[PDB]
Amino acid sequence: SPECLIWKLLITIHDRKEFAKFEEERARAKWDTANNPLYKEATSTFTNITYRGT
Repeated sequence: SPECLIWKLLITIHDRKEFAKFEEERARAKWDTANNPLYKEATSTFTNITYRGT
């Protein structure tokens, strides 16, 4: 039951306050466009062209 093992990690991470602190930090650093979803969308597009049907 690999799912059970993963769940355990979530508990440990959730317990770590540092994890929550990082979450808010990411949102704060969302001022740039590179960290904006649009940036990721553009990357995925290139992946397709740089590697289509092949």
